[PDB]
Order: sequence, then C-alpha cells, then structure tokens
Amino acid sequence: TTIAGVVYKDGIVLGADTRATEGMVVADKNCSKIHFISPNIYCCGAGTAADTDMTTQLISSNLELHSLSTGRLPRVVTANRMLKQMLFRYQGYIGAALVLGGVDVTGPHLYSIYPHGSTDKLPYVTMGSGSLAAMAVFEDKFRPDMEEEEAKNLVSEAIAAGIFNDLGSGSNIDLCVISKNKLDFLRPYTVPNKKGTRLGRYRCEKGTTAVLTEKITPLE
Amino acid sequence: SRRYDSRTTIFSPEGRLYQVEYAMEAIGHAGTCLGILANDGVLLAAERRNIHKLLDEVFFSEKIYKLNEDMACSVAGITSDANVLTNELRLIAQRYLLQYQEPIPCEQLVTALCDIKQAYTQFGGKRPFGVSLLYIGWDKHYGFQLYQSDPSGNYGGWKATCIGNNSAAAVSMLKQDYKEGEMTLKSALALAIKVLNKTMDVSKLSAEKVEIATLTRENGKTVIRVLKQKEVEQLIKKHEEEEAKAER
Amino acid sequence: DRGVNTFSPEGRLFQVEYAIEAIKLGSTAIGIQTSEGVCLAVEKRITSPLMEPSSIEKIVEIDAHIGCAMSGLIADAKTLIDKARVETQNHWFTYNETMTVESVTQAVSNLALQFGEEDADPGAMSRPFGVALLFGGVDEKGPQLFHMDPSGTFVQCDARAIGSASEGAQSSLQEVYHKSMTLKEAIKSSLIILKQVMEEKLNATNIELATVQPGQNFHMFTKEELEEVIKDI
Amino acid sequence: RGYSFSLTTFSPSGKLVQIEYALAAVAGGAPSVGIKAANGVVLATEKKQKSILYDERSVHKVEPITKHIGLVYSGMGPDYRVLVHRARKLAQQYYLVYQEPIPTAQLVQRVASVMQEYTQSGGVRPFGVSLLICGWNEGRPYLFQSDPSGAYFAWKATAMGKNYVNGKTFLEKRYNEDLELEDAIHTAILTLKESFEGQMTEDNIEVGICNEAGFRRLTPTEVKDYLAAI
Amino acid sequence: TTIMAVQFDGGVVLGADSRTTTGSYIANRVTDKLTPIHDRIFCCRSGSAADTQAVADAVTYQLGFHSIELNEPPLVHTAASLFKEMCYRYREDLMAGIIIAGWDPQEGGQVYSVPMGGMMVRQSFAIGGSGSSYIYGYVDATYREGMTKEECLQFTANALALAMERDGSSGGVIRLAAIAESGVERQVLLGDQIPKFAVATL
Amino acid sequence: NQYDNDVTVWSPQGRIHQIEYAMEAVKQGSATVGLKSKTHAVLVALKRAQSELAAHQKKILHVDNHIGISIAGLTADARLLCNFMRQECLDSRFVFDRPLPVSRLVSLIGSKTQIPTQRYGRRPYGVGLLIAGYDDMGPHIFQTCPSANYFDCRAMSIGARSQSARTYLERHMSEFMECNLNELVKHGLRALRETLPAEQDLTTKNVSIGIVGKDLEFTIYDDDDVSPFLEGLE
Amino acid sequence: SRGSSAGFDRHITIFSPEGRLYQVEYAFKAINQGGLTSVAVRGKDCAVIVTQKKVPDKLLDSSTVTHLFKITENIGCVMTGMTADSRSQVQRARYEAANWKYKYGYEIPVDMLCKRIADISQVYTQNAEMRPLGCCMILIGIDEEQGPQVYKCDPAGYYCGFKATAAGVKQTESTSFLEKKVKKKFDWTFEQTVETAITCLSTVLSIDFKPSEIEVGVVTVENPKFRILTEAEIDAHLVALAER
Amino acid sequence: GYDLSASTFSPDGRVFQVEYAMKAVENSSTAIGIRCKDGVVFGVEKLVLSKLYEEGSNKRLFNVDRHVGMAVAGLLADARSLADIAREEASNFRSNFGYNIPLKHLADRVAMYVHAYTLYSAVRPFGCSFMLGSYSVNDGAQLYMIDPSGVSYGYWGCAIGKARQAAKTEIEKLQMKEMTCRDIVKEVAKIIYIVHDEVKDKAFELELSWVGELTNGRHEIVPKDIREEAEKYAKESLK
Ligand SMILES: *[C@@](O)([C@H](CC(C)C)NC(=O)[C@H](CO)NC(=O)CCCCC(C)C)[C@@](C)(O)CO
Ligand SMILES: *[C@@](O)([C@H](CC(C)C)NC(=O)[C@H](CO)NC(=O)CCCCC(C)C)[C@@](C)(O)CO
Ligand SMILES: [Cl-]
Ligand SMILES: [Cl-]
Ligand SMILES: [Cl-]
Ligand SMILES: [Cl-]
Ligand SMILES: [Cl-]
Ligand SMILES: [Cl-]
Ligand SMILES: [Cl-]
Ligand SMILES: [Cl-]
Ligand SMILES: [Cl-]
Ligand SMILES: [Cl-]
Ligand SMILES: [Cl-]
Ligand SMILES: [Cl-]
Ligand SMILES: [Cl-]
Ligand SMILES: [Cl-]
Ligand SMILES: [Cl-]
Ligand SMILES: [Cl-]
Ligand SMILES: [Cl-]
Ligand SMILES: [Cl-]
Ligand SMILES: [Cl-]
Ligand SMILES: [Cl-]
Ligand SMILES: [K+]
Ligand SMILES: [K+]
Ligand SMILES: [Mg+2]
Repeated sequence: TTIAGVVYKDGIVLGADTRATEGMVVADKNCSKIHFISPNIYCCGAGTAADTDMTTQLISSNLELHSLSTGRLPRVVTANRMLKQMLFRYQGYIGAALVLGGVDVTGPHLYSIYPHGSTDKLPYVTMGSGSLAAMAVFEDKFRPDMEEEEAKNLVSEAIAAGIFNDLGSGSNIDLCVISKNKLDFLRPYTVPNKKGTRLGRYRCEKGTTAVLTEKITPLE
Repeated sequence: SRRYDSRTTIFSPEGRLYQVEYAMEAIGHAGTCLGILANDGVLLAAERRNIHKLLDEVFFSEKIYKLNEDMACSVAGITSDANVLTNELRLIAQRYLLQYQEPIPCEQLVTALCDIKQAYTQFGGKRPFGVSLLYIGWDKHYGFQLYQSDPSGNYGGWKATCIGNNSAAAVSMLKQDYKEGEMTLKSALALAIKVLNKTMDVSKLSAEKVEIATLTRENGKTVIRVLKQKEVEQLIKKHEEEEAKAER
Repeated sequence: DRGVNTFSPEGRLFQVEYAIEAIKLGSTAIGIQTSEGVCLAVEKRITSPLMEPSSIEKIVEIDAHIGCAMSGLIADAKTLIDKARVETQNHWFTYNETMTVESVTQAVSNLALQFGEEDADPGAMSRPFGVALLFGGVDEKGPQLFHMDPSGTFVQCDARAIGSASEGAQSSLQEVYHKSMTLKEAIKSSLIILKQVMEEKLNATNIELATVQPGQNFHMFTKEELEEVIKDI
Repeated sequence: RGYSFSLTTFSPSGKLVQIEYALAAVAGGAPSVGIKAANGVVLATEKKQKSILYDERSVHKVEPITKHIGLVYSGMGPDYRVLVHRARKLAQQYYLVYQEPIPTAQLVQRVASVMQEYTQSGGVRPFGVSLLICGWNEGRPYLFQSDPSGAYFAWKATAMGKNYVNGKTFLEKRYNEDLELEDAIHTAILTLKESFEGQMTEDNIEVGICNEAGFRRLTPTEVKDYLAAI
Repeated sequence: TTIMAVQFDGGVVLGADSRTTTGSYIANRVTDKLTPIHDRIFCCRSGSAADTQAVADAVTYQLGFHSIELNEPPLVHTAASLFKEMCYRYREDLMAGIIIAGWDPQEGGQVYSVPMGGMMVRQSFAIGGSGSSYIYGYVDATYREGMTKEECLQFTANALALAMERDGSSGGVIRLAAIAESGVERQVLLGDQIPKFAVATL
Repeated sequence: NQYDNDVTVWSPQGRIHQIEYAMEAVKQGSATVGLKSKTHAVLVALKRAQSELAAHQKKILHVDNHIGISIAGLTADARLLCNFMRQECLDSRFVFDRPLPVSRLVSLIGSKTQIPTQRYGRRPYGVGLLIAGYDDMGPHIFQTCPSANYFDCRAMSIGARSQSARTYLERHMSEFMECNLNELVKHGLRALRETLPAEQDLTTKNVSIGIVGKDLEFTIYDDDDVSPFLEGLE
Repeated sequence: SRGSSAGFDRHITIFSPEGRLYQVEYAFKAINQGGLTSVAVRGKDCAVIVTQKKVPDKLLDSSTVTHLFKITENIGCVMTGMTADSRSQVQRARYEAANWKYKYGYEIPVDMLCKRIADISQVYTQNAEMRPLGCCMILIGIDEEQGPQVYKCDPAGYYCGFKATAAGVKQTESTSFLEKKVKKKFDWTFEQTVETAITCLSTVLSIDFKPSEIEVGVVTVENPKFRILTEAEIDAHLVALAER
Repeated sequence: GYDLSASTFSPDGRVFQVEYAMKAVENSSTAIGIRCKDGVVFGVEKLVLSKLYEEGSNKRLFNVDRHVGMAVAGLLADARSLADIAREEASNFRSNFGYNIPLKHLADRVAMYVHAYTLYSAVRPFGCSFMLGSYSVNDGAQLYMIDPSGVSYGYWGCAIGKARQAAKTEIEKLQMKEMTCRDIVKEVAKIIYIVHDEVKDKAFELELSWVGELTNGRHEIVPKDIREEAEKYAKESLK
C-alpha cells in the first residue's frame, strides 16, 4: 500500500494505489482505499484491510449520528479524536494506519493516524509500505499553496513512486479532491499498469471436461 | 416501592391470577381468528381490523406470520405484544435448527413459547402478554397440526378452533359441521367462510375484511400461502350460491 | 400492607411474631436432658390410615452425636436441618473433631433474621422460618438439649415442649423433671405427657422417639422398642 | 435502583389504561399530517408556537433519521426526542451490518418495538407520542404511523393530534392514488388550515418531503411559496 | 527527543526538538512536543507519541473541569500531580517522560519532572528524552542561579542544539515557549537560527 | 400512622417512628448495668429464663481480650453486631499488631448501624449494647442504640426497669473512680438489684458478670463463679 | 376529564386520564417557591442574563449568593427555582460540556448543551422512582455562524432558543413586556440588550433597582468569554437609564 | 397523601420529606459560627440528658480535615455520617490533586451528596444542618452552612437549631469583621447563654472550637482555660 495526502491552497488532495496482498501474492488488483467519512471528510487506509474498513465505517457512522444531532457539517478534528481514542484503547491491535483529510468551517485539515493512536497534523503525509517513496516525492517537490492541478500532479507522482518501487503497491492511482465547493472522487485517476494480452486461445468446447454426474434443478 | 407495585404475579383468594384473566378479556374483544385441520393441509382465517379506506397495504398479511419453513401462526389480542412473541418464536425455531440441523417439531416450538408466558405469570412483577395464538404446521412426527396458546402459558392441540371475538359461537358451529378424519382443504375453506359469515355479525362479509392462509405439502416441501383477494371473493361467492340451495 | 422488616410499636418484628404463632399449628414435641443422655419424642399426627406413618419424620439425625426434633411448618425445616448437617461435617473436615450441640444450634440460629427484599441476592429469603427446633445430643460437656425458635434465640433447657400443646406439656415437665432422673424415667415421662396431650390414642406407630447417650450414637426407636416402652404407659 | 414492576397493567375489562391515557396526550398534541403521493411523501405539522420571541429555527419537529427517512409526531415533544435518537441509532446499527440503508418498514418495526417495551418494562410509563415516518426505498414511497402501544400501520394519508378525526375525513374526500408530490404538499397544508386558528406563516408550520432524491425539510422560503395560494 | 524547561523570576522557558521516529525513519520532522494543558501550563513530551498524547488530552480534560469548578486558574503543582497520578498508576502500560512547567499566581514559575515510572519532583531546570544524556555535562557547567528570561531562552536553545547535533533520535527545529503572568510567547528556531558550534576538524 | 412503617419516612414532627419502635426492643430486654473505676470496667446482667427448666439467656459476650459487651433487645441482631465488632478487632490486630482503641470501635458501630436507617426496605438494629473496654486511655463504658447514636458513660443501665438502676448509679457515682474491684462490682450488683420486683433477689442462676482492666483480660463469670461477688452484699 | 385523576397519577409520573403528568406540572410550581424572576435577551452583538439578587439576611456573605454560573469559558447560565436542584444541574452541564470537548475536539454549541440537559430531564418525567428537578436553566453563548444565543430548558424536558425570554415568578408578565417591545423593533430584533433586560425586570417587579439587587452576565461577539458585571458596571447602566 | 416520599412533589411544588427533615434540625439545641478578622469560632449548646454521661460525650464539633472544622445540629447519627463523607472528600481531593481542599469546594461537594438524598423514594433526606469553617493566609477566614436540602452558602455569622433566630439577632450586634478569634470566643459563649432556655432544659455543656491565624490554620478545640474564662464572662454578663 501507498497512501498519501496534501494540503493545497483551497483544499485537500488524497491519493492511494489499488493493490491488496496476501503474503507476496496479489489478492485484489482494484481495492478502494479512500473511504467516505462524511460528505466533507475522507480517509485513506493502510495496514490490515478488515481493520481499516471496519474502523472507518464505525467512525463514519458515529459522525453521521453526531451531525444529525448538531445539524452542522462535521469537523476534521472530531473524526481525528474519535479515531485516535478508539485506536489507543485497542493498544495497536487494530492495525489501521490512516490518512485523514477534509474541509470544515475552519478550512482544510490533514492528519496521519497510527495504529497505536498517535496522530500528526501536517501539510503532507504518507503511509503504507510505499510511504518512503511517496515521501521522497513530497520532500523534493511540495510547495505551500499549490493550485488544484499542481497538487493533483504531485499526489499522483507520489503514489506512482510507491507503485513502481514497492512490491506491496500497484495497479491504479485513485485521488480524492476536497475543497469548500467541490468533492471529486477520482477512481481511477490513472491506470499506469495493464495486463499484457493473451497470445493463444484456450476456448475449450463442450465435452472437453468429462462428467460423472449431472442434475438440473429448474427454478421460478 | 411497595405502595405503587400492583403485584401482577400473585394469587387472589380463590387461587386465581387476575392479570391472566384480564388479559383473556382483552383477547375476547380482538379480531376473530380460526384454524381448521384437514387431511391434506391446515388453514388460518382471521378477521382484519385494519380496514379504513386510507390504509396503504404494504405487507403480505396483517395477522398471519411465518415462523420457519414448516409453520405459521395467527394472533388475537394486543398487536405490539404479538410482535414480541412472534419474534421470539422465530428465534427459538432457529436455535433448534442450529443445534439439531432439523426443523423444530411444532409442539416443541409452542411449548418453548408457553414456558416464557408462564414465567411472566409467576415471577418478575410484569404484566403478562395480552395475546392468544393459533399455530399451524407440518412435522415428520405428527404431520399436519394445529395448536392454540393463551396468556396463562397453557396450550392445546385441536382439529379446529377459534379465538377472539365470538369464539364460543364459532366453536359451536365447528362442533356441528367438522367431520373428524374426512375434511379436505377445499371443505375446510368452505367451513371457515361459513363460520366467519355468522360471527362477523357486524355486518356483511367481504374479501377486504378477511385474511386466509393455507399450509400444504408439495413434492417433499411445505408451502405456506396467503390467498389473494380474487380467491377469497370466489369462496364467498360459492358460500352464497350454497345458501341459495338451503331450502329447495 | 407494610414491609417484612417493619417493627411494631412494641419493638418486635411483625413477621417474626407471626412465625412464632405458626409454631402453635405444629404437632407437639418433647425433649428431656438427663445425665445418662437426651430423649426426643414427637406426636406424628396421622390424618388418614392410607398415609404411611414411617414417611412422617419429625425427628432427624444431624450427626452421630446430635438429633433434632421439629414443630411448625415442616417443609420450612428442611433447609435448617441441611445447614446443620453441612456445618457439622465442615467442622469435622476442618478441625477433625465433633462440633458441640451449642455450636450447631448457634450456626443454624444465625440464619433466622436473614430475610428481606432490598439488601440481598436476586431471590433471597422473603420471610422467616415457621419452625421451632429441639437439638438433643452429647459432646464433651455431656448430654445437652437446646431450643431454638424463629427469632434466632436459642437456649439450653433441662426439658422443653414445643408445638400445639406445649403449654400443658411444659407444666407436666416442671412437675416430673429432676436433675438426677434416669434416661429410662425421662423416656416414660415424655410418653406419659404425649399421651395426655395427643387428640388420638397413643400407640407405637403415631409417635417417634429417639435418644443420644454418652455410650451410644443417635438412635431412633423401632416399632418393637416403642411397644415395649408403651406397655407401662 | 429502579422500580422493577410494570406501571401499565390490565384492567378488569381487558384495557391497558396507561396506553389509552398516552393516546389522550397524543390527541391533545398539535396537529400532524402525512400524505403519500405517487412519487413521494409529505409530512406537515403545526407549531404550538405562541410568542414572536421563539426562534422558530432552533428546534424542529420534522427530523431526518437517515438520508432517505424522516419523522414527525403529535404529543409530547421531549418523548419524541428520545425516539428520534433511538431511531437514528437503530438505522446506523443496521447500516453497519448490512451496508444498505435500513428499509422504512424495518426501521418502523424496530422503533415500534422500543415503544412496546415502555408499556411493560419496570418503573416506566409509555411514550406520549404517535410518530409519522416517511421513506423511499425499492423505488417507492412509504408512510407509517407508530402509536404509544408499539402498534404500527401503513397509510396512504392520515392525521393525528388535535382535530384528527375531522382531518382524516377531510383527506378521505380529497386524496387520490395518482396524485403528485407538489399537489400533495398543498392538500397537506389545507388539512392543517382546517384546524389552525392563528393565520399561517412559514414560521409556524414545518414541512418535510421524501422522494427518490431523499428526505429533507422544506425551507422557510419554500413553505412561504406554497402558502401564497393558501 | 530532547526536552527542557527552566525557571526564572516570574516564569518559565520550555524547549524541545521536533523529531518523531520509528526506528531510524523520521515520521515527522516538525513535531510540536510542547503542548498547552491550560492558559499558562504546558507539558513537554518524550517517549511514546501515542501514550503522551493520550495522557496530555486526559489531563487537559481533568484540569479544565477542576478549574471551572473552583473558578480560579489552576496551580502548576496540580497539573503536575494529575500527570503523576496517571503516569504512576499506569506505569507498566505507558512510556512517557514528561516535564510540566508553567506559571500560577500563588507560586510563580515552576518546573516539575515526571520521568518514566511516575515520580514527581520540582526542579530549577529539567531535561528529558533520550537526547538529554548528551547535555548533562553542558547544563551542569552552564546553569547559573538568577538567569533572566532572555538568558534562559539562550541556555535552552544552546542545550537543545548540542543534543540535536549528537543524538540521531533528536532533530529538526527548536521550539521554545516562555510563560509568565502576561501570557505565552512561542517561537521556532530553524536552519541558520539554531546555535552553531564547529565540528572539530584537524 | 402513614408515617410509622418505613425507616425512610420522616414524620411531620421531624421524627422516624421505626427508629423509636426499635428502641422499644431494648427497653423490654432484661436489665444490664455497666460502670467503671480508674482501673476496671464492669458489666452486670440479669438473665431471663423462659421456664423453671431453661438455662437463662446469655447476656455478656467476649469481643476481644480488651473488650466485652452486654446486650438488650433482639438476640440475633446482638450476634450480628458482636460478630462485626469481633472482626473489626481482629483486623486491627492483624494490620497494626495492637488492640483496636475502644472509642474507634464504637465509632465503627455508629457508622455501620446508621446505614440501614436511611435506605428503603432496611430496618434499624433492634439491640442496645453496653460496651466495657480497656486501652491506653484507661477503662471505658459505652452505650449504643438502634438510632446509631452512642454515648461515653461514667456508668449506665439499659433494659426493663433500668430507670431504678440509673437512679442508684447517679446516687453513688462520685465513689466509683476510687473503688477497688470488689467494691465496684458490688455497686453494679446493687444497681441491678433495684430493677427487681420486691419479692425477688440476685442468685447464681440469674446474674452474669463481665470484668476487664489494667491487669485483667475480659472475663465472664456465670453460675457458681458469681458466688464470690454475691456473698457479702452485707 | 377536566382535572380528573386515577390511581397514583398525582404521586408519580404516570399519565392522568387527560394525558397529563401532574408531577411534572408540580415541578413548575416548585420553580416559583424561590420567589425570584430572571430575564435574558439577545441582539446582533451580545446576549445578556439579568436576575434578582435577594440578600435578606445581613449575616450572609453576599459574594456567595449568586444564580449566575460559568459552564465553560464561553457559556454562561442563570438558574431559577430550587437552589440545590439548580446547583446539581449546573454540575451536570459542566460535566457534559467538558466531556464533549474531550471526545470531539471543539466546544459544545449552546443549543446542544441545552438539548442534552433537556434530554436528561426528560428521563425524570418517564421513570417513576425519582422526582423532576424543580429548576429552570437559561444558557447564553456566541455561535460562530448564528451569533449570540439564548436557550432555555425546563422540568418537562422542553427546550427552545429565544430572542428573549424569562423564568420564575413573573415569567408571564416578562414575556408580554418582551413581546410588545420586539414587535416595534425593525426585523423583530433587540438592539439595546442590557437595558431591555433590566427595564423588563424592573417593570414586572415595580422595583427601580440598586446595583446590589441585581446580577448581570454577558457574552459578546467581540468578547465571547462569559463575564459577570461588577456593581459599578451595573450602576453605570442604572444611572444611564435613569437620565433621559 | 403527598408527604411520604422525597420523589413526590406536593401540588404546590414542595418536597415535604425535606421540610420534615428540617424540623428535626429545628428541634435540636443551638450551634453557632462566627467568622472574624483572623479565623472562625464555633460554639454549641450541648444538652446533657443524663448526669451519667462523660464530659465530652456526643461531641457536635468535628475535625473533617486538618484545616476544616464542622459544627452540627439535628440527628446526631446522620451528622456523623456526613462528617465521614466530608473527611473522605477531603482525603480524596488531596490524593488526586495534591493539596488541601479549598473550603468552598468541600462545602459544594458535600452539599451535592446531601442533595442526592432529596430526590428518591429509595432513601431519606439527612436530618442535619452543619457549618464548615476554615482559615488560611491565601483564602482568609471562611464559614459555610449546609442544610438538609443541600443548599450551601457562605456567612459572616450563622446559627442552626432551635434558638436560631434569637442567636442571629445577638450575632448581628457584633462588628465581627474587625474582631479577633480570642475576642469572639467570649461573645460566642455569651450568645449561647443568652439563647439557652434555663427553665425548659436544665443542664448543658458549652463546646467551643476554632480555626485561625492563632492556630496556624489548624481546626482545634478551644483550650480548657480559655473556655472556662469565656463561660465565666458569659454567666456574669447574664447577671
Ligand atoms: C496495503 O497496506 C494494504 C491496504 C489494505 C486496506 C488493502 N494492505 C493489505 O493488502 C494487507 C497487507 O497485509 N492485507 C490484508 O489485510 C489481507 C486481506 C487482503 C485480501 C482482500 C480480501 C482485501 C499494503 C501495502 O500492505 C498492500 O500490500
Ligand atoms: C522522542 O521521545 C519522541 C517524542 C514523541 C512525543 C514525539 N518519541 C518518538 O518519536 C517515538 C519513539 O520514541 N515514536 C513514536 O511513538 C512512534 C510514532 C509513530 C509510529 C509509526 C510511525 C509506526 C524521541 C527521542 O524518541 C524521538 O526520536
Ligand atoms: Cl485531536
Ligand atoms: Cl427455517
Ligand atoms: Cl426450520
Ligand atoms: Cl411452641
Ligand atoms: Cl421494585
Ligand atoms: Cl439525536
Ligand atoms: Cl443510512
Ligand atoms: Cl433536513
Ligand atoms: Cl507528538
Ligand atoms: Cl524518563
Ligand atoms: Cl524524560
Ligand atoms: Cl525519549
Ligand atoms: Cl527532525
Ligand atoms: Cl434482652
Ligand atoms: Cl429476640
Ligand atoms: Cl438515641
Ligand atoms: Cl432502656
Ligand atoms: Cl479537553
Ligand atoms: Cl432594544
Ligand atoms: Cl436550623
Ligand atoms: K540529530
Ligand atoms: K419521575
Ligand atoms: Mg501502549
């Protein structure tokens, strides 16, 4: 996994690759790693896949209950607190490593959240087995107050660095762009990897497979 | 606090349980509900109380509930209380299936729920559930079956029975017309309509005002169906044709 | 209606006073302590010739050296008797010695006022026990008879009657008792008194009798041994 | 500790009078109306709003449960807030397991089950509210009522609170199956006008609508627009 | 990490490096390790980032509530006591070496150490974190009784710079805070502003 | 009336009838007397026998080497409270390796017995105690009540016709501090004897004695062992 | 019906035949036992709370007699009714606010704090074993979007936001005075907020106050921290009023 | 009837069980507190119901912390229970926060515990009122009083029990703001003697305690010789 985020002039850009692995085998070529928190807040997940899914779903749900009650758009700090307090309580046993970004009444905010419950509020962050490749791109090229398209270029460059240099990362680049005015969930943003084509045809005709027993059960 | 406790689970001086007796008065006022056992199946027929013009019609019935693959029930009395009990019936039936990997036999499901009702009359200081139930089913031990239970946690098996409004009158009509060992689903259907026609004496009988469900066996499988309104009106027609024959 | 732990204006617990009145609905039992042992005698109160008289057990062994006679609501006595049995066995287990009659009586008597409806476990005791008990036995103090009632008050007695005719029987006991009385005299005296107070004609099947002596363990009299003692009486 | 005995019990005639009396609290509440159109549902209610001093926007009687389900009531407002909170929680619990918004009828069944509890459980009275619940799922609108007993019913149109008997007959002589949502909003407001007393403004009625796009309250400006004809 | 605080007449100076590490990767190069607990009470955090954040949040909550109830600013000693209670009670489950410093109207500028294990001691100045090993000598030779605020700031910045040069586990920028009756003044020393001492070449 | 069945119900006069009723349990018990000198604390108790053939109820109980009690009221409540006292004394020796001071034990009783007077469905303790003890502050006599109040006493009597005993004790209390042990016990017996009907006298069957002091652990005297104290009431 | 009663419906919170809760009604009478009245008013720039301060006893330390309470730095309140109940409700509010900030990372909105206290009060109207609190809470604070807020909750668990409101003995009369005054005002909003509050209280009581007979609390958009006026500050307002 | 439970309001909004508990305090003999320039002084009219009791028996003055005294009226077992609650609260505060509990905070915490016993059928209200007194250089002299409803206020002078009003009118005559603890003890004794009804209740002990600059902020019994001088002054002033 390579996940990343940046604060740009008017918002947040989040990024992620789409590979999931089991050991050193690709289990999913098109996993979605950028998760809905609220209409103005999204969260990339790295680490144990069930833990990132379930943790983000739970917090999203509790935040919807919160916003239904308040009648207001949620704050990024609130998602951050809820996540970190739960992860701390579980002592690192919930293997969710998160990049949380959104835009609230106080503007854009980006946090990295670790499994043991520490968080860092920063203008750019990376996580996953590809995170140092992605961070090299950011250290070399980040500038404050980038325009939307510059920020999008930078995030996809960073994800690409992880895709091509980390065996844990691959397939497509997804981005999520969040501003006061707009949410662009770009899945896929880029498809830099493509399966090669098949050269021979193995279209096996009926009767190729020998059959011992057959039962047809008709349905309504 | 002893001053406010109405003491729902104690005996009266004649060995009676007043809350149980009072719950039974509630049931007597609810929609009439009958069950009739035949050779090839079992049926439930119930008076609907949800009959205002502006109601919407969203479920497949009002008072008939599927309990598991092989069983259904109908209820007379407090509706919200019925929803609690029928939810509990479904749970009991799935707990059995989980444990034994076969369907719960009908009498065992009835008894399990009756033990819950009984507990509410003996301890805990709560009001009993204000519900009587008719249960129809098939199992591999006794085939087609009909049971009745009430808020005392008592039950019995029946060839035919009635709960709710005008029960006593309904049972007399069944006593006289029911042929032990000789009923079919088609004649049990005729008899059900005859009985409801007499016991809904406020006033003229209509398909909008009754609900009928049948339980049968087809190709080694139990089929539980709620009759469509077309079929109910046809049976009402046949009963009215039949009463035209009654003299000459 | 008031709670079960309500005091009356005279400083008594209503429930306990009422439980004491239930003892008067019981059959009469008698205990006598002599230097040669204690005896316990009880009226069975047979209500049908179809009833098996041996199924009425109002005298029970607690341990080899201790018996117990009961009167009042007999079903209530079962948990008290079982507590007495368990306690004497615990004491044996722990200390490798027999428990004194006084100590057994004390252990049972500490159950007495443990009732009530807002201190205790989900379904703890709702009321006192409608039972009175005579514990008769022998320990290193010699022979001993103790009485206990539903207040949890217990006391040693030289002779005591309990149940329906206990006034009556207690008066005859004052008349006949003496400190140097033999066990055989005590046995006869208690059957003479039961004979007076019983509604039915006394015989060898409608009474029970037991002894405990320094030589000898708890002993229930057989039909044949009762008949022997009944001849003179 | 808590009283562990029921405060609702059967009378000799077989009535649960505490539930009847809870229904009288509902009957004396402010009027509410729900109409199921062909393409949506409208919920409308009168504010028991005296003073100009009230900030009308500060609390709402018409409330979202989910993106696609909303509620109104007649009876006791604070009891209603309990049920709103539990309904929202029930909806989220469903979503976490099934990853699908709760069907309207499933939400009504679970909420009605909570109301039933308060008719039997120890040391509590029943809720003094009836709920009207609207939703859209399986491409189709739903309108339900849930009463203080925990009984629920599906309606094409209904009225509750003060003067409800009349409101039901007003709707009986006025609703049709093929009616559109915009027409339905109009007849809902007319139903409230039948028993209003005060002169209607956009500040003392509240309107919610439900369609394929979801559940939402109408804004003061939208209600003002519908009020110009009325 | 290197953390430090120093008392002067009327207040305190606090300082920290800005490095968060996992092994020898720098996960944050501009960490803020000086966290406000109340208007004039800060803590400097070292050890586990998760643990010290959780504990600082909990103490902020406790102290805030306490302060509203009493209707008075809290004592620096109270803040330190709350840290100590939590760090001592949970000493087997936390990795936290804390300095609490601040100002209150009753006792003025105060510095408390709560090292791992959860003891508490007041000090004229305190140092902590793994980088502190390398500056014990420096601070012992350079400390003078009666330093002004401006001297405490220089003393702190110098000590931290030296630690940061030698300790792989410390670095980045120097964050400083001065606390007094008039309020809190924060600043960052970066790049060329960090005090500089030659590498001793031949 | 509506105010007398629950210990949680204040009457409109600011009283709690259930507590007052519990105090009647002590007034109807058989009398007991407690008194002290500079060096000893003594308890004297009349024992009631049900019939002529019953032993006579125990009235005096051992608590610890330095503490004993005399009881009046419900016997089962007396045992429950005595067991609490015993346990508090054992705890103090276990923890601190020294006797529990008598005034601290009495405080613990006050605190324990107050609790059920304030909770619904509980009742007061229906027992009154006289407590004799000796510690670093010398001899003590304390009295405890069903109200959970307690009193530090020069001497005291509780139970039936105890007013007479109290009148004797007031009359002679200026003598107690300087009494030898024999004189002090004699005074206890004469006070108790004032509680009796004119016909009847103190005997070895109906008197029980408890003594503790500087040189003497708490000791109970019954039956033939009370005779030395009864002879020479001359 | 019309004041009918069955069973225990005047002793515990069960429904009367008309669907009333008499025990809740009686908790409102308990609010007036104290004999005091409070007023609160909001404008575009501030919100204010004014209440009577009665110190009949000379031996009281009058600095300890107050009905104004800080809930958080930015939320103030005035309590009306039974004093010990009021203090308990203030403690609860303080706890709820602090807990909100800890869990969610931002200050509790005034409307949410008022709702939470109202929801807690609701429980006492549905559960039989405890009474309602015989007190009423008025909260003031600045909301970053909506400006100054005034919220009130009561023993029935009702709550609402207000342009202005009152509590206690002269609540109804205060409501009429405030109603009549706002109708006159353009865009139905108060402008001279501290003067409206004090004038209202002084009219409905007929008193003409000394600066020691009232307490005043404020929050403003420029200065959102809850502040209690001193005697001299209050006196300046009383003198400025007296002179037109 | 509307007066059997603290969980029931009467139709006029009263809680009669709390009022009845107040009547128990008002049947009790009188306790007073007076704050002055440099401390707080307590006095109690302690009725001696039997000559068989020891001097000192049934104290109505308690140390609840080293710096805090408590003076009580009403049902004495209830008051002792409250003193234990006050002690536990002071102890817990020191353990958690690391310094001596401020008087006002202690008063407020115990008052909330009293208040909790005024809401429920499960328990009854405390039949006692009590005063809390302290002194320190930072906080000065403080005197609080708490009643069975759980109301808590601060005072210059305070009286509880049956001659409360007569005591208050005598307390109002003192310029206590300018007097010292040594001056005030004599005036406390004087006032107790004035309000004591020597016909109706025959015998009493005067109980005195203080906390102030002169005790270094420790709550202490007034020494015996100073008490006797104050009594002698009070008695002769009665004349
Ligand atoms: C990612 O961290 C990736 C993120 C995950 C949210 C897809 N993690 C995984 O693929 C982990 C790494 O162990 N694998 C699993 O949790 C097993 C479940 C995968 C099978 C599918 C049912 C999801 C990277 C960098 O670890 C990917 O290599
Ligand atoms: C500091 O002690 C520093 C202080 C901390 C409060 C920022 N501690 C750390 O950086 C610690 C390791 O000691 N790191 C963490 O807690 C890990 C946080 C993120 C974990 C994932 C990246 C796996 C110094 C001296 O230790 C800093 O080197
Ligand atoms: Cl945070
Ligand atoms: Cl199934
Ligand atoms: Cl099945
Ligand atoms: Cl008997
Ligand atoms: Cl209960
Ligand atoms: Cl909610
Ligand atoms: Cl949803
Ligand atoms: Cl909405
Ligand atoms: Cl950190
Ligand atoms: Cl350390
Ligand atoms: Cl450290
Ligand atoms: Cl470190
Ligand atoms: Cl760094
Ligand atoms: Cl006795
Ligand atoms: Cl007894
Ligand atoms: Cl007493
Ligand atoms: Cl007595
Ligand atoms: Cl916080
Ligand atoms: Cl204005
Ligand atoms: Cl008083
Ligand atoms: K370094
Ligand atoms: K209630
Ligand atoms: Mg850890």
